[PDB]
Formats: sequence, structure tokens, C-alpha cells
Amino acid sequence: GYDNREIVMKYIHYKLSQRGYEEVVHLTLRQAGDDFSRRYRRDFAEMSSQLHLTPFTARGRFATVVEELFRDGVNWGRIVAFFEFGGVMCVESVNREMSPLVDNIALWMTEYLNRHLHTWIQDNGGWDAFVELYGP
Ligand SMILES: CN(C)CCOc1cccc(-c2ccc(Cl)cc2)c1CN1CCN(c2ccc(C(=O)NS(=O)(=O)c3ccc(NCC4CCOCC4)c([N+](=O)[O-])c3)c(Oc3ccc4[nH]ccc4c3)c2)CC1
Repeated sequence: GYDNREIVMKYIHYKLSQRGYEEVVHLTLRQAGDDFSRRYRRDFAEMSSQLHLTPFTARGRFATVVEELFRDGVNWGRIVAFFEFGGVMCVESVNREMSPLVDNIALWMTEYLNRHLHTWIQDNGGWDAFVELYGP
């Protein structure tokens, strides 16, 4: 598991393509995110209709959700839910003719990873351990 920016970009591109717009770690994360959205279906649907994205509320919407998600700490499932949440935000932004928000969201996700998730990820064997646990 190399660069966080690359992980974020490859993830967002996939989520957007699935909705008609535009390495083992990238594939494992993709598969995990699709599994998460299927298992927690009501949470997924509730999140998708509770963003109410506008040009000047997207930053605040991202901050409030990511704070609640990791309030009690970090684990692999919560990191998967964080990528899925980023995906939902990007898809809604493109759907609402606010596609430059995708670049802002990608930056907020990369910054959150580098600054607030990096220590946990490193202390738990990095993305390689995520692949050892959940990959092929
Ligand atoms: C109660 N309040 C606190 C509510 C507020 O909650 C808020 C607050 C804020 C936001 C949101 C929010 C709502 C909507 C959106 Cl879109 C985003 C976020 C919510 C909503 N929640 C966010 C956190 N969610 C969690 C957390 C941890 C775990 C966990 O870790 N479970 S697990 O059994 O360890 C596990 C099992 C299998 C696998 N992968 C296996 C795959 C198979 C396919 O091939 C690849 C590997 C993994 N894994 O990959 O990490 C781990 C969890 O469950 C699963 C179960 C199956 C899963 N599948 C892949 C991941 C996954 C996680 C669920 C619950 C919902």
C-alpha cells in the first residue's frame, strides 16, 4: 500500500464510473467497499439521502460525518466506511452539477488519511495487513 493520494484517486474514479461518470490494495479496498454498502444497506441509503450538499456545506458535511465515524477509534471496517462515505459524497457532487467538489473531497480524504489515520494504519501492519486479512 503505497501513496494515500493514489489510493483515494483510484477509489473515487471507480465509484464515479459505477454511477456513469468519467494493485491488490486497490482491488481489495474496492471489493471491501462494495461488500460494506451491501451489508449495511439501510445505513448506506440513509447516508446517500442525508448529505444535502451545497457548494458551501460540503466541507462541513464531510467534517461532521468523519468525526462521528472515528469518534471511538480506528479499525479496518471504519476505514472502509470512510472510503464509501467519500464515494457517496463524490457521486452526489457530480449528480448536483458540483463536480469540482470531487477534487476538494479527494483532498479532504487524502489529508484525513495522512494526518489522522496514518499512525493507526502504520501500527497495524499497513495496507499489506489489510490485504493479508481481506484480500485473495
Ligand atoms: C452505531 N453508530 C456508531 C452509527 C453511526 O455509524 C456511522 C457513523 C458515521 C458514518 C457512518 C456511515 C454511513 C454510511 C456510509 Cl456509506 C459510510 C459511513 C456510520 C454507519 N456505520 C459506519 C461504520 N460501520 C462499520 C464499521 C466497522 C465494521 C467492521 O470492522 N466489521 S468486521 O466484521 O470487522 C469486517 C468484516 C468484513 C470486512 N471485509 C470483508 C470483505 C469481503 C469482500 O472481500 C473484501 C473483504 C471488513 N473489512 O474489510 O474491514 C471488516 C463494520 O462492519 C463491516 C461489515 C462488513 C464489511 N465489509 C467490508 C467492510 C465491512 C465492515 C461496519 C457500520 C455502519
